[PDB]
Amino acid sequence: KLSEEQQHIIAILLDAHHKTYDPTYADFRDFRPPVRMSPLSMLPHLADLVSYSIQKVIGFAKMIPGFRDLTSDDQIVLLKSSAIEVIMLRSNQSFTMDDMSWDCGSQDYKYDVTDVSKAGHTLELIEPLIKFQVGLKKLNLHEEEHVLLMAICIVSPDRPGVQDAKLVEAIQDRLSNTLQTYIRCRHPPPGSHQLYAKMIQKLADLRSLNEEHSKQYRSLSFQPENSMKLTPLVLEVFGN
Amino acid sequence: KNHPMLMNLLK
Ligand SMILES: CCC(O)(CC)COc1ccc([Si@](C)(c2ccccc2)c2ccc(OC[C@@H](O)CCC(=O)O)c(C)c2)cc1C
Repeated sequence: KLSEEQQHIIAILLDAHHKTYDPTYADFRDFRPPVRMSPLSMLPHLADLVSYSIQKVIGFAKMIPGFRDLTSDDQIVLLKSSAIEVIMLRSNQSFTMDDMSWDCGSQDYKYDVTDVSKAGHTLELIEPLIKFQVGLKKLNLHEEEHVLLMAICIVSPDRPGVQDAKLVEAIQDRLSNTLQTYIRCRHPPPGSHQLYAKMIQKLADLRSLNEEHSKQYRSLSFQPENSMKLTPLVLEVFGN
Repeated sequence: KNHPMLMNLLK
Protein backbone atom coordinates (compact mmCIF):
# COMPACT_ATOMS: atom_id res chain seq x y z
CA LYS A 1 0.00 0.00 0.00
CA LEU A 2 3.06 2.30 -0.06
CA SER A 3 2.15 4.78 -2.80
CA GLU A 4 4.78 6.11 -5.19
CA GLU A 5 4.54 9.45 -3.38
CA GLN A 6 5.23 7.67 -0.10
CA GLN A 7 8.23 5.82 -1.54
CA HIS A 8 9.46 9.19 -2.83
CA ILE A 9 9.17 10.77 0.63
CA ILE A 10 11.13 7.95 2.28
CA ALA A 11 13.86 8.18 -0.35
CA ILE A 12 14.18 11.96 0.12
CA LEU A 13 14.34 11.66 3.91
CA LEU A 14 16.89 8.83 3.81
CA ASP A 15 19.08 10.90 1.48
CA ALA A 16 18.59 14.01 3.66
CA HIS A 17 19.79 12.09 6.74
CA HIS A 18 22.78 10.66 4.86
CA LYS A 19 23.73 14.17 3.76
CA THR A 20 23.46 15.62 7.32
CA TYR A 21 24.75 12.81 9.60
CA ASP A 22 28.40 11.74 9.35
CA PRO A 23 28.94 8.45 11.22
CA THR A 24 32.71 8.85 11.04
CA TYR A 25 32.40 11.85 13.42
CA ALA A 26 35.49 13.36 11.74
CA ASP A 27 34.40 16.95 12.42
CA PHE A 28 34.61 16.49 16.21
CA ARG A 29 38.26 17.47 16.12
CA ASP A 30 37.21 21.03 15.21
CA PHE A 31 35.40 21.45 18.54
CA ARG A 32 36.94 22.92 21.65
CA PRO A 33 38.54 19.91 23.37
CA PRO A 34 36.80 17.77 26.02
CA VAL A 35 38.04 18.31 29.56
CA ARG A 36 37.02 15.60 32.03
CA MET A 37 39.11 16.30 35.16
CA SER A 38 32.96 21.98 40.57
CA PRO A 39 33.81 23.52 37.16
CA LEU A 40 31.67 22.85 34.08
CA SER A 41 34.71 21.49 32.29
CA MET A 42 32.74 19.88 29.43
CA LEU A 43 30.65 22.96 28.63
CA PRO A 44 32.98 24.28 25.84
CA HIS A 45 33.15 20.93 24.04
CA LEU A 46 29.47 20.07 24.43
CA ALA A 47 28.43 23.59 23.38
CA ASP A 48 30.40 23.10 20.15
CA LEU A 49 28.93 19.60 19.71
CA VAL A 50 25.38 20.94 20.20
CA SER A 51 25.98 23.96 17.90
CA TYR A 52 27.28 21.62 15.19
CA SER A 53 24.25 19.40 15.62
CA ILE A 54 21.85 22.33 15.30
CA GLN A 55 23.37 23.12 11.91
CA LYS A 56 22.83 19.49 10.86
CA VAL A 57 19.21 19.55 12.06
CA ILE A 58 18.52 22.69 10.03
CA GLY A 59 20.08 21.06 6.97
CA PHE A 60 17.86 18.00 7.41
CA ALA A 61 14.70 20.06 8.00
CA LYS A 62 15.17 22.06 4.77
CA MET A 63 14.95 18.79 2.82
CA ILE A 64 11.68 17.56 4.39
CA PRO A 65 8.99 17.45 1.65
CA GLY A 66 6.83 20.55 2.12
CA PHE A 67 8.92 22.29 4.79
CA ARG A 68 10.06 25.05 2.44
CA ASP A 69 6.47 25.77 1.42
CA LEU A 70 6.10 27.26 4.93
CA THR A 71 6.87 30.90 5.63
CA SER A 72 10.29 31.81 6.96
CA ASP A 73 8.72 32.76 10.30
CA ASP A 74 7.02 29.38 10.61
CA GLN A 75 10.21 27.57 9.57
CA ILE A 76 11.98 29.43 12.39
CA VAL A 77 9.29 28.64 14.99
CA LEU A 78 9.42 24.92 14.14
CA LEU A 79 13.21 24.67 14.28
CA LYS A 80 13.54 26.69 17.49
CA SER A 81 11.06 24.49 19.30
CA SER A 82 12.23 21.16 17.86
CA ALA A 83 16.04 21.37 17.59
CA ILE A 84 16.59 20.14 21.16
CA GLU A 85 14.24 17.19 20.53
CA VAL A 86 15.79 16.22 17.20
CA ILE A 87 19.22 16.35 18.80
CA MET A 88 18.04 13.82 21.39
CA LEU A 89 16.53 11.65 18.63
CA ARG A 90 19.44 11.73 16.23
CA SER A 91 21.94 11.13 19.02
CA ASN A 92 20.24 7.75 19.58
CA GLN A 93 22.25 6.51 16.58
CA SER A 94 25.48 6.73 18.62
CA PHE A 95 23.85 5.70 21.90
CA THR A 96 24.66 2.18 23.09
CA MET A 97 22.94 0.12 25.77
CA ASP A 98 26.23 -1.73 26.37
CA ASP A 99 27.24 0.95 28.86
CA MET A 100 24.52 3.64 28.47
CA SER A 101 26.90 5.98 26.63
CA TRP A 102 27.06 7.80 23.32
CA ASP A 103 29.99 6.33 21.40
CA CYS A 104 31.16 8.66 18.62
CA GLY A 105 34.02 6.48 17.40
CA SER A 106 36.68 7.48 19.93
CA GLN A 107 37.41 7.48 23.65
CA ASP A 108 37.78 11.26 23.46
CA TYR A 109 34.30 11.38 21.91
CA LYS A 110 32.49 8.74 23.93
CA TYR A 111 30.15 10.40 26.40
CA ASP A 112 28.21 9.32 29.49
CA VAL A 113 26.09 10.86 32.23
CA THR A 114 29.19 12.37 33.88
CA ASP A 115 30.02 14.42 30.76
CA VAL A 116 26.64 16.12 30.49
CA SER A 117 26.76 16.64 34.25
CA LYS A 118 30.00 18.53 33.62
CA ALA A 119 28.11 20.82 31.29
CA GLY A 120 25.81 21.86 34.18
CA HIS A 121 22.83 19.52 33.80
CA THR A 122 21.26 17.49 36.62
CA LEU A 123 19.61 14.11 37.05
CA GLU A 124 16.20 15.83 36.71
CA LEU A 125 17.07 15.92 33.00
CA ILE A 126 19.62 13.09 32.70
CA GLU A 127 17.56 10.30 34.29
CA PRO A 128 14.59 10.66 31.90
CA LEU A 129 16.99 11.31 29.02
CA ILE A 130 18.65 7.92 29.54
CA LYS A 131 15.27 6.21 29.96
CA PHE A 132 14.23 7.78 26.64
CA GLN A 133 17.42 6.67 24.87
CA VAL A 134 16.96 3.11 26.12
CA GLY A 135 13.28 2.96 25.17
CA LEU A 136 13.99 4.37 21.72
CA LYS A 137 16.93 2.03 21.09
CA LYS A 138 14.73 -0.96 22.09
CA LEU A 139 12.26 -0.11 19.28
CA ASN A 140 14.99 -1.18 16.82
CA LEU A 141 13.68 1.31 14.27
CA HIS A 142 14.42 0.87 10.61
CA GLU A 143 16.40 3.82 9.27
CA GLU A 144 13.21 4.70 7.35
CA GLU A 145 11.24 4.98 10.60
CA HIS A 146 14.05 6.92 12.31
CA VAL A 147 14.12 9.62 9.61
CA LEU A 148 10.32 9.81 9.42
CA LEU A 149 10.16 10.30 13.19
CA MET A 150 12.68 13.17 13.06
CA ALA A 151 10.67 14.81 10.28
CA ILE A 152 7.34 14.39 12.10
CA CYS A 153 8.98 15.89 15.19
CA ILE A 154 10.10 19.00 13.26
CA VAL A 155 6.80 19.59 11.43
CA SER A 156 4.53 19.73 14.52
CA PRO A 157 1.47 22.02 14.22
CA ASP A 158 1.06 22.62 17.97
CA ARG A 159 4.35 24.39 18.59
CA PRO A 160 3.74 27.78 20.23
CA GLY A 161 3.72 30.67 17.80
CA VAL A 162 2.83 28.77 14.64
CA GLN A 163 0.76 30.93 12.30
CA ASP A 164 -0.31 28.54 9.50
CA ALA A 165 -0.98 25.59 11.77
CA LYS A 166 -3.22 24.05 9.10
CA LEU A 167 -0.43 23.92 6.51
CA VAL A 168 1.97 22.50 9.11
CA GLU A 169 -0.66 19.86 9.96
CA ALA A 170 -1.14 19.01 6.26
CA ILE A 171 2.58 18.39 5.82
CA GLN A 172 2.88 16.38 9.03
CA ASP A 173 -0.11 14.21 8.03
CA ARG A 174 1.57 13.19 4.76
CA LEU A 175 4.60 12.11 6.82
CA SER A 176 2.48 10.42 9.52
CA ASN A 177 0.51 8.45 6.93
CA THR A 178 3.78 7.51 5.22
CA LEU A 179 5.12 6.15 8.52
CA GLN A 180 1.89 4.33 9.46
CA THR A 181 1.77 2.72 6.00
CA TYR A 182 5.51 1.91 6.06
CA ILE A 183 5.11 0.01 9.36
CA ARG A 184 2.21 -2.03 7.97
CA CYS A 185 3.90 -2.96 4.67
CA ARG A 186 7.58 -3.29 5.53
CA HIS A 187 8.01 -3.89 9.29
CA PRO A 188 7.33 -7.57 10.08
CA PRO A 189 5.71 -8.70 13.29
CA PRO A 190 6.23 -8.94 16.16
CA GLY A 191 8.47 -5.90 15.93
CA SER A 192 5.64 -3.85 14.40
CA HIS A 193 3.20 -4.47 17.31
CA GLN A 194 1.89 -1.07 18.47
CA LEU A 195 4.98 0.42 16.82
CA TYR A 196 3.38 3.68 15.63
CA ALA A 197 1.81 4.33 19.04
CA LYS A 198 5.19 3.64 20.67
CA MET A 199 6.88 6.14 18.33
CA ILE A 200 4.24 8.77 19.09
CA GLN A 201 4.82 8.15 22.80
CA LYS A 202 8.48 9.00 22.17
CA LEU A 203 7.34 12.35 20.76
CA ALA A 204 5.39 12.93 23.98
CA ASP A 205 8.47 11.96 26.02
CA LEU A 206 10.49 14.50 24.04
CA ARG A 207 8.12 17.34 24.97
CA SER A 208 8.80 16.67 28.65
CA LEU A 209 12.54 16.47 27.94
CA ASN A 210 12.35 19.71 25.97
CA GLU A 211 10.70 21.39 28.98
CA GLU A 212 13.31 20.22 31.49
CA HIS A 213 16.26 20.99 29.21
CA SER A 214 14.84 24.48 28.61
CA LYS A 215 14.46 25.05 32.35
CA GLN A 216 18.05 24.00 33.06
CA TYR A 217 19.39 25.82 30.00
CA ARG A 218 17.79 29.09 31.15
CA SER A 219 19.32 28.70 34.61
CA LEU A 220 22.76 27.90 33.22
CA SER A 221 22.81 30.57 30.53
CA PHE A 222 21.61 33.28 32.91
CA GLN A 223 25.08 33.16 34.44
CA PRO A 224 27.26 35.30 32.14
CA GLU A 225 30.37 33.20 32.63
CA ASN A 226 28.42 30.22 31.26
CA SER A 227 26.91 32.16 28.35
CA MET A 228 30.48 33.16 27.43
CA LYS A 229 31.24 29.52 26.68
CA LEU A 230 28.23 29.02 24.39
CA THR A 231 28.21 29.64 20.65
CA PRO A 232 26.35 32.42 18.85
CA LEU A 233 24.08 29.86 17.14
CA VAL A 234 23.20 28.11 20.42
CA LEU A 235 22.34 31.50 21.95
CA GLU A 236 20.12 32.36 18.99
CA VAL A 237 18.29 29.04 18.83
CA PHE A 238 18.12 27.92 22.49
CA GLY A 239 17.78 31.44 23.88
CA ASN A 240 19.71 34.39 25.16
CA LYS B 1 14.15 38.41 18.61
CA ASN B 2 15.70 38.32 15.14
CA HIS B 3 17.33 35.09 13.97
CA PRO B 4 19.90 36.06 11.34
CA MET B 5 21.96 32.88 11.70
CA LEU B 6 19.00 30.51 11.57
CA MET B 7 17.50 32.61 8.77
CA ASN B 8 20.78 32.46 6.84
CA LEU B 9 21.07 28.66 7.26
CA LEU B 10 17.51 28.29 5.89
CA LYS B 11 18.66 29.89 2.63
C1 LIG C 1 24.19 24.74 28.39
C2 LIG C 1 24.51 23.32 28.02
C3 LIG C 1 23.57 22.73 26.98
O1 LIG C 1 22.28 22.77 27.44
C4 LIG C 1 23.56 23.49 25.67
C5 LIG C 1 24.92 23.59 25.03
C6 LIG C 1 24.01 21.31 26.74
O2 LIG C 1 23.15 20.73 25.84
C7 LIG C 1 23.33 19.41 25.53
C8 LIG C 1 24.33 18.67 26.05
C9 LIG C 1 24.44 17.35 25.70
C10 LIG C 1 23.56 16.77 24.81
SI1 LIG C 1 23.73 14.96 24.32
C11 LIG C 1 22.03 14.18 24.38
C12 LIG C 1 24.88 14.18 25.58
C13 LIG C 1 24.39 13.39 26.57
C14 LIG C 1 25.25 12.86 27.50
C15 LIG C 1 26.58 13.10 27.43
C16 LIG C 1 27.07 13.90 26.44
C17 LIG C 1 26.22 14.43 25.53
C18 LIG C 1 24.46 14.71 22.60
C19 LIG C 1 24.29 15.61 21.58
C20 LIG C 1 24.82 15.39 20.33
C21 LIG C 1 25.56 14.26 20.10
O3 LIG C 1 26.15 13.90 18.90
C22 LIG C 1 26.12 14.69 17.79
C23 LIG C 1 26.09 13.76 16.61
O4 LIG C 1 24.89 13.11 16.68
C24 LIG C 1 26.19 14.56 15.32
C25 LIG C 1 26.38 13.66 14.12
C26 LIG C 1 26.27 14.44 12.81
O5 LIG C 1 25.30 15.17 12.65
O6 LIG C 1 27.11 14.34 11.91
C27 LIG C 1 25.72 13.39 21.10
C28 LIG C 1 26.54 12.14 20.80
C29 LIG C 1 25.18 13.60 22.33
C30 LIG C 1 22.56 17.53 24.32
C31 LIG C 1 22.45 18.84 24.67
C32 LIG C 1 21.35 19.71 24.12
